[PDB]
Amino acid sequence: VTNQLQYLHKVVMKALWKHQFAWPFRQPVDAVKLGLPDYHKIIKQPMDMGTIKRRLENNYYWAASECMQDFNTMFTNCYIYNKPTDDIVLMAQTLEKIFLQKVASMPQEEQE
Amino acid sequence: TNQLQYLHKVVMKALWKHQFAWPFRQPVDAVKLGLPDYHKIIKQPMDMGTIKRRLENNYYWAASECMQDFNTMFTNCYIYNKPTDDIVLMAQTLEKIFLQKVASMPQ
Ligand SMILES: CC(=O)N1c2ccccc2CC[C@@H]1C
Ligand SMILES: CC(=O)N1c2ccccc2CC[C@@H]1C
Repeated sequence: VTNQLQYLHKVVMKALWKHQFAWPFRQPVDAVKLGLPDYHKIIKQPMDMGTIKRRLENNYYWAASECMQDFNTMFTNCYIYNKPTDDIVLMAQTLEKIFLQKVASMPQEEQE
Repeated sequence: TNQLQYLHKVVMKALWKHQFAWPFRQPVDAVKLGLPDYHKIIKQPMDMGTIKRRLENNYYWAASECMQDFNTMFTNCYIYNKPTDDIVLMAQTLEKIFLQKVASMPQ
């Protein structure tokens, strides 16, 4: 438990989890359900806000930057795999802007 | 602001001198690269040279605005290029550093 991780849980995750574009991101991409047999050939580290939220709730992370990298991986996976014109990309872009806006006000020094 | 000074002198300086940074220091030249669909796909081009100039001319009102530009630069890369292109790996490496440095930005 640190100040920055607390910020990431109470402010960042909170804002993103409840967002109207969040639903595709709340649980891992299900390649069988979506009919996407190449998903795991292209994305090697899948990530989603369910996993991140669980990690925050279970004090999995040692540094804020580790949680931040998971958010970033989640978004990057989306941009890499999907077509440029897919709606999911716009949804990801919207959530990521909120992520960055919030991260701009995160406590600067990690103190346990 | 203090934050924009940090993005200029600590964050951008670190990214700029990185060994994977050269493709990102100026706008994508679609003519020179022979990529006639680049601008049909990427509608908001961005690069660190534009960001640096914006930091130097007091263009940004807040740190958040400048962070969005970095993000757009990286997202453009992921969206346009093939998943297996080296440039994607290069962007990912630089993006990690960006976020690492951003976490220590003055509040
Ligand atoms: C989050 C994501 O990238 N996807 C996703 C995840 C859940 C629901 C729909 C979609 C659209 C396709 C794509 C594989
Ligand atoms: C930065 C970037 O995305 N590109 C770029 C920019 C400069 C030099 C090479 C490359 C590889 C293709 C791609 C269009």
